[PDB]
Amino acid sequence: SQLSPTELIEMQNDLFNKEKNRQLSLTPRTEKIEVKHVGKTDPGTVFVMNKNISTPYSCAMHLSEWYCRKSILALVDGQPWDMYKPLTKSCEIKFLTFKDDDPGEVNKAYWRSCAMMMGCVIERAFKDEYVVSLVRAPEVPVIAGAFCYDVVLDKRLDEWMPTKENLHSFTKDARALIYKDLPFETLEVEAKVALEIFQHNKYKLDFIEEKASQNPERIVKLHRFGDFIDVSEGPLIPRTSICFQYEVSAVHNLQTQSSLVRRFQGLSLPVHLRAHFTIWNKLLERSRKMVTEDK
Amino acid sequence: AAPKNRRSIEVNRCRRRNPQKLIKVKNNIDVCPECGHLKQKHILCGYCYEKVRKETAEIRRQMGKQEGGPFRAPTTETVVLYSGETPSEQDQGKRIIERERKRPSWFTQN
Amino acid sequence: HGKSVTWWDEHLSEENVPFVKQLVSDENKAQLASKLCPLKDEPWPIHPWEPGSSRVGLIALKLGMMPLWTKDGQKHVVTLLQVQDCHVLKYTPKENHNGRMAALTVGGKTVSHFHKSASILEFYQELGLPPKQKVKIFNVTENAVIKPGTPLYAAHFRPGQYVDVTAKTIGKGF
Amino acid sequence: SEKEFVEHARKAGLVIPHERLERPIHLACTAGIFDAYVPPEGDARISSLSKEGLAQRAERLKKNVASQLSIRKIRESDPNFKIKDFPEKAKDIFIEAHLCLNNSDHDRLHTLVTENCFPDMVWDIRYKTVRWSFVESLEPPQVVQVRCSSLMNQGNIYGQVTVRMHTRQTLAIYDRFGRLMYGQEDVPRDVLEYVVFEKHLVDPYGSWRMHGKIIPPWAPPKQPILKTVMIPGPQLKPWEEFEEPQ
Amino acid sequence: ISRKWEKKNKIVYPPQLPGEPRRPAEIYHCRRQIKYSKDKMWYLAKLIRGMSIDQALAQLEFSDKKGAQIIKEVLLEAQDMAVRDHNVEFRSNLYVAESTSGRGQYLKRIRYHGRGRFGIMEKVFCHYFVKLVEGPPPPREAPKTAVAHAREYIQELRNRTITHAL
Amino acid sequence: ISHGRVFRRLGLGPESRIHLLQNLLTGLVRHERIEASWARVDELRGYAEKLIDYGKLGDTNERAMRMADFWLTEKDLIPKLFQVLAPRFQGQNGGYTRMLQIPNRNEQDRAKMAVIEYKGNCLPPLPLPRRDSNLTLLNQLLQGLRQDQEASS
Ligand SMILES: [Mg+2]
Ligand SMILES: [Mg+2]
Ligand SMILES: [Mg+2]
Ligand SMILES: [Mg+2]
Ligand SMILES: [Mg+2]
Ligand SMILES: [Mg+2]
Ligand SMILES: [Mg+2]
Ligand SMILES: [Zn+2]
Repeated sequence: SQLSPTELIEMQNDLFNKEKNRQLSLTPRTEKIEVKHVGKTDPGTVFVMNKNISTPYSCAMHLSEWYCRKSILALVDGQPWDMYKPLTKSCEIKFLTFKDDDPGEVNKAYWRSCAMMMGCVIERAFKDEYVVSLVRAPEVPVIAGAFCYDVVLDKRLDEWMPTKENLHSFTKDARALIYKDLPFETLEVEAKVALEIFQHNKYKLDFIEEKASQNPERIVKLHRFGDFIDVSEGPLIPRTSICFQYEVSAVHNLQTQSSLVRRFQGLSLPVHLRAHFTIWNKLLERSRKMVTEDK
Repeated sequence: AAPKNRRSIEVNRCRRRNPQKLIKVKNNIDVCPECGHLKQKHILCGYCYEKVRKETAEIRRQMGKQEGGPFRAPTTETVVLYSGETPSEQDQGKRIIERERKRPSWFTQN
Repeated sequence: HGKSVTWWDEHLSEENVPFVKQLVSDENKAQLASKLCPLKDEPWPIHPWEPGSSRVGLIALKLGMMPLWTKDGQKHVVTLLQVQDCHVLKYTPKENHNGRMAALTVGGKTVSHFHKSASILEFYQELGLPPKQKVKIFNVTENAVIKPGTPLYAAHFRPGQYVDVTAKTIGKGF
Repeated sequence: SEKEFVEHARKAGLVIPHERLERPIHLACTAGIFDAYVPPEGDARISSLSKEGLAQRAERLKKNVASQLSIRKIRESDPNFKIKDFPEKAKDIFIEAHLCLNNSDHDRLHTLVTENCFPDMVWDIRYKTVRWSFVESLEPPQVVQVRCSSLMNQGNIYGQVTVRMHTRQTLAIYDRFGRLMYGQEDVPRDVLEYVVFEKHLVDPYGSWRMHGKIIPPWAPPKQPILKTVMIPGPQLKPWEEFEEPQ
Repeated sequence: ISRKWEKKNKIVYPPQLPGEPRRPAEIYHCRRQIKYSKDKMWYLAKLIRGMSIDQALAQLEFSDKKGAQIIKEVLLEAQDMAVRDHNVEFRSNLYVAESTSGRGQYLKRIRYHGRGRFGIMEKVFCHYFVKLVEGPPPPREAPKTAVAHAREYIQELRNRTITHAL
Repeated sequence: ISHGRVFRRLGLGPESRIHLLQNLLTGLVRHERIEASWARVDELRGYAEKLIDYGKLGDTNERAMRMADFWLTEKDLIPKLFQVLAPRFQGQNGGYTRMLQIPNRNEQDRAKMAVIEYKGNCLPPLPLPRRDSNLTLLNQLLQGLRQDQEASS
């Protein structure tokens, strides 16, 4: 198909908004749900929220600004939940921060979110004369050097390793994305509709089908911030501006008998947990090394 | 010495609102992880310490009733036991303080 | 964004505070010991002495005082000045500093990385040396230029020479 | 130098001043309701039946002994009183009383509603803006029961009439800043009420005044509010620990 | 005496037509006859201008001034009015739009020095005024950049006309 | 010019300085946890550290008994020092007491308070500032360096 980069982004935004309106129209009347706060700090608090339009961030706004800024992931019952995905049914809520003794759930979400930011920067950095295909964001533990994102480039761009300036160019663009405040939007979209969003990308269609096989309902999760739409597993941090230190470490080559995937690795730290300059440089060097963990 | 002329309000406003004389903001305010109240980074929580101080007063009040004299002090170690507990083998040979309330969560038995 | 103040030890766990101290300490010894070959790391050319030439001074630490006696029986008091860590930091061309003599920069004793500015730490990272306490500017002629990063020792001064001393005096307040 | 402050306001009451009133306080209407009518739980479904609802309500009027005695008491105290014409007068009073709140006219409302009913419909909406309208009446009003009380202290007799009305209304409450608060404007919601009226019989004037509003216990819950509320948790003193009821 | 700040809460605006921008809430509250002085109270009021209610309370929590506790009580009781008397949800979504300190009624006394002399002593009373507006706090203005100064100066040189020309 | 002066001027002079610390030290021994002004508590820490050192000397040493006689103004605390505090502290050398900054006193003076206590006291623990757990995001990244460093070296 003959679609310019501006048009294909506009088409996806139109499709995503159309799906969002359909979900809102499925609830004709505002329904009141009673949410009991089971957090350690303020037990016994009962919230009376609206169905499918009230997010846990709006739930946190009732308490104080401290819950608005410290909280990252909300715990609906026993399931992790984003702070911008609207609630569905009456349940119990708990807020998890970095300072908690078990930030493992929050650490995984932050690592996933930073990978998505790199994909947006990589996709909209190459010239339109080259084709960029985003494959996926492999799940690597935080104990590893850094988060990695897999990108397939053009065939005529096979013999090209980015230079130091080119690697730093991605970081500057990422920081510009950090400078503007863009919330993360989570939407549940049916599998066939998701295939329409990523029609151009062959690899994304395969990723959607694989994810849809794990759920009997053929339901997938889509996350959008700004004008970029991507499919990812698990929740994400509520706000883009949570990241403070961001850097693209280096690239690596993984050659398969069918295609070549470029592995972009970068290391980031949040505002709350920013480190010293001496410690940051030590951690940055370890991020240069190859990361190999898929299954 | 005495002033020569009345200070104009224009001069007074400059002096009374100088950045030095203004109140400086504090950027070291944090929420206490245990109780969720406010405290500074280098200062113990006011609410949590007040919780401990009230309990400490009750324990000391019980000790006073166990030593009537003003110059009576134990020659051995002291162990505090709450309701539903009995002294251990390592705790024998020490004075026992009994409290009716249930053992608080923050207090840890050894 | 009212970002809260932070320090290096704020977010470090008890199991990592000793590790970080070990990590920085080992880097200092490796960096200092790698500069101990000034004439084996391609130094700048050395020119013969000429009249009116000026040499490079040092930065030392004042230990204390001792009495000293000469062969004629007189008594003198000497001050013990120790050179702990002295390295030339940067070289300024003749026409960019004064227009008559070049400037050579000399650092002080080693200090901790965790209490210096971002620019100061970044400057030393490029050179590959631990941060210094005090930095002074020396006026040196073009025939006595030293490649930055060359260590200096107390043997730079031979006995029998007359030297100057510049330092902040004892502050007695108001 | 010897100047001090005055005007400290406090409200103190004692039994002695209340018992020394030269003229006793005159009450236009009684405070409470003598008896609360208990409608059957099936009225939500009988209301859709025309013949069954009218016939059953008619029998209840003609079979109650106490109600018929009260009706005769009103007739003896004041002639030219008809039960049949009462609901039409009651229906018009109900419409006029609420339209007064729309226009915020308290002078007319005092004649329509009684002393015990005025604070309930005025206190909460004092600084707000409400818009109430009447569109349709699906079922004509019927008289439920009539009761009377004889206070031998002064011989005052009050006649309470309970009327069941099925009303179609459009309620919308606006915030003092002009933003919508409770309901929309174009939705004709169906509502059922048991309005209790009251008239002073000894008084030669004796206007018919609305006394109270009875809501059945099984009535459907009202439409949800637009604003989100939070119930605060139990305030805890430092020496008290939280306990979770189950 | 004058009491007009209290009466600002009784203003009823006409209902807004659909499609108009949402009107932010405005809450007026004050306390009369505070024993604290007028000038000392002003510094506390200047501190909390333009900040959200949650961080305004945090700053006044640890302030050592006697009036810090007085102002914190005023803000807390004004917040309850906003969420109950007014239809303001998200009790943390308020910012202090305006705060100031006025002077109350003084009591005159006699202060003794010696040699039979005296001086008039003025017992000091002050008022506190606070206005809370629903919404995030406005962003503080940054200093003019280098381009901003150059643009104004070039514009100024372009406005020049021949004085007493014709 | 106060160069090199490690002591502080308290009370009505050098003699009143000792007596003020004499009463505080007596309260610290009997109760094992007292709170006072931060400046006065800081001075009291030095004496409390060395008083235990005199206790370790023994009940028979004459100098220790005379030194404890002056500081323990209440005479029923001397047996406690040589039979409770001293036997308890045998392992550590200088970690006898803790000092933490209590928030300012809720009074007019608004003094800077501090809490001083002995190790292993029979009282509820103070809310000590707990460090971040090793599971934090920053700690996890640093632990990766340690595992890799120990794997090669
Ligand atoms: Mg000095
Ligand atoms: Mg006299
Ligand atoms: Mg005068
Ligand atoms: Mg005066
Ligand atoms: Mg000193
Ligand atoms: Mg003094
Ligand atoms: Mg000290
Ligand atoms: Zn606390």
